[PDB]
Amino acid sequence: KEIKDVFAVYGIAVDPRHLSLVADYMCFEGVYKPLNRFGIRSNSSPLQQMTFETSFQFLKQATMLGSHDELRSPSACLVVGKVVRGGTGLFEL
Amino acid sequence: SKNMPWRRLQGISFGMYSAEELKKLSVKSITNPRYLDSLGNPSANGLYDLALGPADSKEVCSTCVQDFSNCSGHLGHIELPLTVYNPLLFDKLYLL
Amino acid sequence: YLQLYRGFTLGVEDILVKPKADVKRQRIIEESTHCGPQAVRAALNLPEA
Amino acid sequence: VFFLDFLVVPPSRYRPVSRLGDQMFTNGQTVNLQAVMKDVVLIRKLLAL
Amino acid sequence: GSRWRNLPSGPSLKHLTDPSYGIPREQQKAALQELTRAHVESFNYAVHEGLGLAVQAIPPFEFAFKDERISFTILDAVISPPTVPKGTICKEANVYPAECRGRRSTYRGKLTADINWAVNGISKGIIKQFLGYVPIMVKSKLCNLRNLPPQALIEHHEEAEEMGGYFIINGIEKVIRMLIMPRRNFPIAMIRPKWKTRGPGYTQYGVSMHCVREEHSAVNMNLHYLENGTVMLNFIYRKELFFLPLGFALKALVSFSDYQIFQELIKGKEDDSFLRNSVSQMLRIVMEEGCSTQKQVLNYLGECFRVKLNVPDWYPNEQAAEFLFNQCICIHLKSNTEKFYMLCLMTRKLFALAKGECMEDNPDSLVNQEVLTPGQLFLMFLKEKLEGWLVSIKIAFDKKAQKTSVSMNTDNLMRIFTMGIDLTKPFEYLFATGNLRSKTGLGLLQDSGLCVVADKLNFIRYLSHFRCVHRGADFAKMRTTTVRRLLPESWGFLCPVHTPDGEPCGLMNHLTAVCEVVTQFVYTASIPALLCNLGVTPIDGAPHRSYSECYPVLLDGVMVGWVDKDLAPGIADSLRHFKVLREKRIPPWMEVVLIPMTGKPSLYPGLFLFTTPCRLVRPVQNLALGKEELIGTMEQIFMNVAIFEDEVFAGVTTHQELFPHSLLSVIANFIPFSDHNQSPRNMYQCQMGKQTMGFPLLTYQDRSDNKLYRLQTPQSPLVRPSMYDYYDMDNYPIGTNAIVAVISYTGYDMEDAMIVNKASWERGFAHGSVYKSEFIDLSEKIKQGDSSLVFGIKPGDPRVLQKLDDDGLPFIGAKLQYGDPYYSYLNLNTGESFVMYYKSKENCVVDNIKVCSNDTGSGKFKCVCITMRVPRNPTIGDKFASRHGQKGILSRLWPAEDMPFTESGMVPDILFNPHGFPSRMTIGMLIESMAGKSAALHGLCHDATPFIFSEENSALEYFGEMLKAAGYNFYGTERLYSGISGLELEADIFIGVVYYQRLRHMVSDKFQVRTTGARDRVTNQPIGGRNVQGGIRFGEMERDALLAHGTSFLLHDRLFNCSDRSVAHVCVKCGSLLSPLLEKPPPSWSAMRNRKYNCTLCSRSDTIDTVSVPYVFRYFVAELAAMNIKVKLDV
Amino acid sequence: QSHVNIVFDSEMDKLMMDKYPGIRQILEKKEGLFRKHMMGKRVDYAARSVICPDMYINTNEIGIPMVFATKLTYPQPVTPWNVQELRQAVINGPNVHPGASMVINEDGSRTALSAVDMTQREAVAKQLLTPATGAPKPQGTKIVCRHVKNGDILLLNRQPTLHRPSIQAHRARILPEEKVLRLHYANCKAYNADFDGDEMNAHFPQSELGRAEAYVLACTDQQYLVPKDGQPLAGLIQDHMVSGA
Amino acid sequence: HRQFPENSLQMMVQSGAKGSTVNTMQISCLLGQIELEGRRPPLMASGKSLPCFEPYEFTPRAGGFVTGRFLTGIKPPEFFFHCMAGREGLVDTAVKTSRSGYLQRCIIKHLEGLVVQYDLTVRDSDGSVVQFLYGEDGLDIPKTQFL
Amino acid sequence: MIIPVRCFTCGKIVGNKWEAYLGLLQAEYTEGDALDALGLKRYCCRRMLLAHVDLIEKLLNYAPLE
Amino acid sequence: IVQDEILAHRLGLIPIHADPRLFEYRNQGDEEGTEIDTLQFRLQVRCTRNPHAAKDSSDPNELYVNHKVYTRHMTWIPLGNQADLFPEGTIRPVHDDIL
Amino acid sequence: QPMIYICGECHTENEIKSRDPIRCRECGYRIMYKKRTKRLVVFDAR
Repeated sequence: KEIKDVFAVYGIAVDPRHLSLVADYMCFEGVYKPLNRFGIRSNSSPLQQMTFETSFQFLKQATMLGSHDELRSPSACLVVGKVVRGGTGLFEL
Repeated sequence: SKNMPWRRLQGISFGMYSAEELKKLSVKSITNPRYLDSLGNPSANGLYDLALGPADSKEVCSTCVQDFSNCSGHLGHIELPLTVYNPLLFDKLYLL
Repeated sequence: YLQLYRGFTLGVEDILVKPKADVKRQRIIEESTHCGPQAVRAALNLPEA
Repeated sequence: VFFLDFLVVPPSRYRPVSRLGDQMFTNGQTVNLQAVMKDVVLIRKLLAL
Repeated sequence: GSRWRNLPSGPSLKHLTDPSYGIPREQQKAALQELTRAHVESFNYAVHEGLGLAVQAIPPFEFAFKDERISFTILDAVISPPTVPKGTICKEANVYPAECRGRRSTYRGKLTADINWAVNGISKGIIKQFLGYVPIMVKSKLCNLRNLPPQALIEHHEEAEEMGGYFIINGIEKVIRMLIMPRRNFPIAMIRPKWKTRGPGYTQYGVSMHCVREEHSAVNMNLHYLENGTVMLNFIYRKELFFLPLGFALKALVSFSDYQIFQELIKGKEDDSFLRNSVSQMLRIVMEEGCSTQKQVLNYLGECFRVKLNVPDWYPNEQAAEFLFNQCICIHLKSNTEKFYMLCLMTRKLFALAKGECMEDNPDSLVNQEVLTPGQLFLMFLKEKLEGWLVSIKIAFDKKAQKTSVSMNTDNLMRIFTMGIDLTKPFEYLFATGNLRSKTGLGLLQDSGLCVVADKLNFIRYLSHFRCVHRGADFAKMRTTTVRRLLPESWGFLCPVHTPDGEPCGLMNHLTAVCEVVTQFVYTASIPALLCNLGVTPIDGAPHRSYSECYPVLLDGVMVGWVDKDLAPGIADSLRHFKVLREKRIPPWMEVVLIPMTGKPSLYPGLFLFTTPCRLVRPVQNLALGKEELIGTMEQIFMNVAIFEDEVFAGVTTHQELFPHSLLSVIANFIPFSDHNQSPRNMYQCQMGKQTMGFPLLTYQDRSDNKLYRLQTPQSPLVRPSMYDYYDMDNYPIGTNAIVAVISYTGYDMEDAMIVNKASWERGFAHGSVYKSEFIDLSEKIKQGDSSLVFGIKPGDPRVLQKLDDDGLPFIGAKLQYGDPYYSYLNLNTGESFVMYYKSKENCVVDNIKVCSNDTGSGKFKCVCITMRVPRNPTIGDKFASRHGQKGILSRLWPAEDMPFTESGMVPDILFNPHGFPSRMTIGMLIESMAGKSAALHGLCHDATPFIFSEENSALEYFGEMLKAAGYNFYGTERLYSGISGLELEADIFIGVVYYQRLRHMVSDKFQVRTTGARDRVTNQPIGGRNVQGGIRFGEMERDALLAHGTSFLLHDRLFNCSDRSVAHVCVKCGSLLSPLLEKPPPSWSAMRNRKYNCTLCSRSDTIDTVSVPYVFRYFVAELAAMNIKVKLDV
Repeated sequence: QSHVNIVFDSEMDKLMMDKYPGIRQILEKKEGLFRKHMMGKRVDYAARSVICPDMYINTNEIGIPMVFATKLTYPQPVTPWNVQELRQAVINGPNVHPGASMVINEDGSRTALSAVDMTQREAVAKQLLTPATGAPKPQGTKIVCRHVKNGDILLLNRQPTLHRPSIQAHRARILPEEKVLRLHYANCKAYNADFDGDEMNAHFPQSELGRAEAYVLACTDQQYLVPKDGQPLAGLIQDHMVSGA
Repeated sequence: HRQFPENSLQMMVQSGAKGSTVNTMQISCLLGQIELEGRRPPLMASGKSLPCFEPYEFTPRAGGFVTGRFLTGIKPPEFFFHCMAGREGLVDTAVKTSRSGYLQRCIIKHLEGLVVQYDLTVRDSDGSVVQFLYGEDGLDIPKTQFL
Repeated sequence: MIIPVRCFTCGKIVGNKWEAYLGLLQAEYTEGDALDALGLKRYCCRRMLLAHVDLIEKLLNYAPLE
Repeated sequence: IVQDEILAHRLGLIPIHADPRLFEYRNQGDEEGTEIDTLQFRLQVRCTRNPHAAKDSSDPNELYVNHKVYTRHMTWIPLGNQADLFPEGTIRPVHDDIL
Repeated sequence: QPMIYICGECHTENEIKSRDPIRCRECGYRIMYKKRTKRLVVFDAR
């Protein structure tokens, strides 16, 4: 309701599918998280975060955690040099 | 085109490096800060030493007979008589 | 179709108003004398004297 | 590992000095390791002192 | 007013064809010349009399050692017109500016000083010191062109109509811009929250005042207002803000036992019972500390402050206090008792404010804002800079007892006077940059971008550039609209359609056309007697009705008495008379503003006079006396000004504006039919016209300026506004005429694209050419020997046999594509020249070579001033522009066999899409195109000044009556035939004659392209630059789009395969891209396998894999290994 | 510590003129390298130019000037079926369109055919259809880096990058007398276009993959509408609406 | 003088070819009571509108009620108010442009990796299952304007 | 600068009427009559003289005369 | 004063008064060409002062000689057998009045 | 034959030959031009 009306006092209004998407990601662990940094922190790939604000912080995250990235996120399989799951690239011959 | 990349990539693994690995894997230790000499020989026991990789093409690496136009270099280390903080994990170091 | 039989122009006559409308428009504009008095008296609520 | 008791020196073809026309413009990081080496020799001298 | 008594009534062309065109007249034009009265008038008054009263305030200074009271001071200092250092035999030891431009040098002056060497009291010496140089505003009373007629000008080859006002630093012409600062010597109220937090118990309220002296340095006051009940003073000296209660000031000022102070600071609000209590409270809380009498409080203040003020530890504790007192408080008055009464009136206003009887005067209007001239800035910078020279000579003398040499007492003056403290550098700096490296903000709040280079690309550029107030560069990042919205009062003193839209929008205004800053000071001698020999009662006399009702009468910083209820308007009217008749020492520059008492919160009551310089003012006519009159910014708010004659009502109104055209500036007065157009178009054009490219100037041999765009065949325009002549602009006409037919004949024309007949582009439509004049000196690089430029003896590769003259330079008239030598120098004792080929890809001809000389004497020449010429013709993609912002572009060329042809066989040469004018409100183009036709038909030139054609007899109707009685269709249309069918077209077409300015490249519209070639060395990436065929850049937003589309193959193809593809090799054991290298096996007796890669890390093993790795990845791992981090690639 | 920092970080070191950027800057520059390079580089085989509002090109096609249509190429091994086209391309080359400024010799060596003369161009033309003259390349011939043709398609983008129609693909066609780029007017809403001086980037794929994904995945034909709400994006232009009426 | 279908302005304002229907009212009939940001154009200290009218008149002219048009000329005074309005308008435009641009750049730091897998349940990069059916299901409004 | 040879719009020869123009000037015609008597009918050739302004009789004064 | 590029282009518009039917299209290139594909004119007007001028300095015509370079200062030159080909008074620009 | 130059303010030839000052050996003023050698040069007129 709130996102709708804040766009609606101007006249714009996005289709009620984007809204009911962005809800069931910014709040799916019960609690209500933000996404400027907090929610997006939950990203499997710390390299998309490296692309977000400051490479060093999320490199530090990757080094202290030591996860083997499953190589599905766009950041990872794009930087490694393969073809990625994005758009064209879920499949091959 | 007709030619394609060959090597296969599954997944990367992150990890921490100890000092003993780079200490035993060293091939040469720099002792002279001079980098280049006016004659053409870069330096003896310097940062541009020949064992670290060829340079001044007519020269040759100390450990490898491989030449300049074929080179990518090698790695050693320098002994630090003092112990300084790592500026990457220094924030978590201060927190701890 | 334009460059062969019919052409398009921002003529100056498409914009000029008929002279019968200027006998009516100049009639009303003269009526703006007593526009304030009533609005201000209704603003203050003092009789319109 | 939280400290730095090791400083790996980079390769040569990865390092090499750039050139502009006929002048040999310095690389910078070469000067950084040169300064670090000067400093560690100074530290050796002061330890001997 | 008499200056505008001769405006033309409708332009004419009688003057393009007379026997007298060409022979220089004797009296150069009047108006155009006075268009820069202010600049040179101020600088004039600066050096001949300004540092008169501005050297008689530097304090006697030198105190070094041995109980000595040497106090050496300046008796006089002057500057002399710029002559030459003694040449071998210079025929005339004078330098004219045209010389200074060629040789890329400055136009200087000579500085002299008279120091009296008072040996502990006047004993010995008056030594003259050659301080240094200073630049000179051309055509002031200090440049050799002072008072010359036109022929004596052209013989000196300086352009005939000079106006001057600029400086010349190495060829550039810098101009000081007029800034804005608050009113001179006025108690302006103010409110602000930010004040709240400086200390304890500060309210928001307060008053302010800007005080400036004759020796023009400034000081800034402030009196806050405490809630407790007391009033403070918050000023700053030498960059540190200071604190002082009111009691100390009102005791230390005048002995004058206090009950005076109370009974006077209480004027007639006797009823109050908190005011007087706060008063008594101040008077007590100043009494019980350490002081009873005047000298006592002085003692105390000095003892407190002489630690910070840094006076000599010689002086007593009261002398320093007194020194401080009259250096930072109410400077402009030069007395004490008036300093007292000023403080009094300030606080009375502050109280009657805080209690809420008056209305908070806006500190942001034009009623309280005036202007700084370049003379002020110059003089005050100089006077500050003298002090530094004195103190520097002090350390120069202290180096004597420092080096323990002979610390001499006299007869060492000459030697101790050469320290190296000259004034050249600090002045060249202020202009070279615009920066204000200094120690005092001089009232200003900023220090950079003070003088910015006036261009010469046109004449409209100049003619504006000299008429442009701006409000300080600091007010740009602000978002509040209140600093842009035209307050309804600025009518007549600023231009409403001339702001330079863009980043510095709204602020960088330009003045009107009928305002003149005031720069003639008067002798303020006998005016107070004149006031008092009428109703005005003396200042502290017995005023016959002296209580709550009576008006103060300030006088530009001087209390003079009080006036009562009956008189104030009578006095103001009498002074009206005695200004307009100009009778008795009453300058016309004077303002007489009386603010009546509203009984309601409103402006502070009063009656104020001024004579000070630096104020805006514009003439009007009076309906009481025929003569014309001058009106100051402050006193418009209480006048009735009738614009048209039809309005004038008997008994209520008083003035009559001279001509309606006043409101606008001059540039915005060169637009035709400009009240019909819509406003944002007016503004767009006033910005555009300055950008164009017309006839810049006559003498193309004087100036070695870098870029001179010229238009071969300009033409006077047919439809003209009156003020095009009154400034005789025709000597510099700007654009060339053209025929427009407005039809959608091709589709091509929309979103401002337009088609131009290709024939009438061959016949000569506005062909162009640009002169770029590079400059070279071989003294730039310091080398051995007598290197000067010449073709060496050595046989040059004989392509340089013909392409070169022998002296090393090209012949006049040759052409250069590139790979062709600019020049060749033979360095002495070397034998080999080191040539320089033509770098820039463009090609050009060589106009004339100018070789300058050593600054004064002989000097082995390097001094090359080659000046190329390039042709530029309007290609597809360049710009055009009408005179109403309707900016177009060059779409495509279209052979003349195709275009329509009218009934009478003529052939449009520029086609114009009609879709514009709904949603342009461009009616100027319509009315003035019909005008162009009517003119070229009948034979005469038609006027185009705004505000002439009423709604009664409109423009269109009268102006088509012409075509009617001429023979064409009333609505300015006419039939037309196609050019591919041959068939008539049903719907008629509208044709006219529309003036057309070319434009310059707003940006260099050149292109960029690359497929393969030389890339970067360390990164192996395609470089940019456009001059070695650069490539494309993919920033943050493009890469985000690439993340966003959902494609990996595109990245793998462009970033991976194309940008930095490099076949790399890694070892399978250790997984390090660093180590492995390619092997060179010897085919000798030592048998070894074929070429297979090996490494040093794993020297015992030999196994390698091939991986495609970018070279930027290699530089990345390079810097990682340099910064002590190693990569591990899983293999 | 300051020495190892000035190696690592110029900011964590004492202030000094002309700082040498370490890994904290070459990985956290004012934008940060990964934000700078690792998803977008400085590439070749592309261009940039200013654009003009013109009609005679398609709402699905942009007309390129001769410079980019002449310099830019595309590789192809000369098969018995593509003979005439790549032959005439290796004939004309980089001076006249359609051409082939360079052909990739069978070993893979790039043969820059720009400054060579006419006889060598005929020589390489009759060398094009040379079969495998060696053992390691029987599946290959000289792949001709020959020029773009009318069957081709290009890609464009705008700073900053807004949406999905921010990169729309348009067919290729040559036009000699052009210094400025051209586009459909009503398609202005596909790029938030201004046409008053902003720039435009041109791109060509080296392989059929990028070409075809521009032909169909990026076209205006089957991306005709706005999928945000399902209404058209490339309608017809106003100047061609008064005609209609 | 020409009604539809004649008038070539009424064929680009009543036919989706350009502008609106008040840009052709401005021209022939009026201009409108001006408004500088909600508030009618400001006053000055003594109470004058612009230095031409007595303080506190009652003609609506002291407001913004321009009467002339763009085919007969606006009188001198009303020329000023008009410029005031133009300036205010262009300022607000530019500033809000840069603001909404920075908002775009903030929001660009966002969710990236949400690939709808072949199970037709909108998943994410890391084997996570954020939902089951897009929005409602499938329909990204490609033609849902048409279903 | 100096008078151009052939008219812009159509192509007539106009690079000669200038001298006779000043001539019929001294005989005091109102320019409409002068451009008539000089035989110019379509206006796109008349605005080539009714509005030309000469810049060599005002630019030669800086001659490096001898 | 007139820069030379602009003089060169200002020439082109000048009309030759000769027969177009008695020539051939210039064979491709060959700046020389033949007789058949060319005329060849010449211009030379070195200017000086007025030998014996009065005090007046009113008009340059009394003060000068060769200061308004017209076209009658152009003169035809023959190439090869042009003489045998054409008579006098033909080869000439069309007005002898074009400044 | 040899190099020629002209003084600016008085227009009297100066012919810089040797290694020497750059002043007009009569005309005190000092800034120089060059002079035109009769040459041949091709110039199209399209």
